[PDB]
Amino acid sequence: GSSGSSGEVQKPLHEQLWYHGAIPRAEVAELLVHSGDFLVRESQGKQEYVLSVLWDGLPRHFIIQSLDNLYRLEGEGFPSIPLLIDHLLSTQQPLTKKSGVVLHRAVPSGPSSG
Repeated sequence: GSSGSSGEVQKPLHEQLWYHGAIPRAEVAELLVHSGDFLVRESQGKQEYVLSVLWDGLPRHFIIQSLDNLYRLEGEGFPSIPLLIDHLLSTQQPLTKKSGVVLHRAVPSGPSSG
């Protein structure tokens, strides 16, 4: 029974734990070990994030949401990615109708982004 709890919802994105930064697609599966491990990464120099999450022994890659000035994945949108994560993580909501991934575990990387 010895691990941290979840948290950091109301923190900025720049003080998350799962926000690794600019990482390649291969590094994902080196970091994720548990079905439910996720991180958020940046693309190949595009201002566009990707959610990278291990499900059924396969590190899925979904571009982070963006509609307006929000992020929306199942239901409504939120002003921050980390705010949306919590309302997925505590609810176990499916990331897409096409793979039924749900958030469980957050790979820590520390707060020092790049």
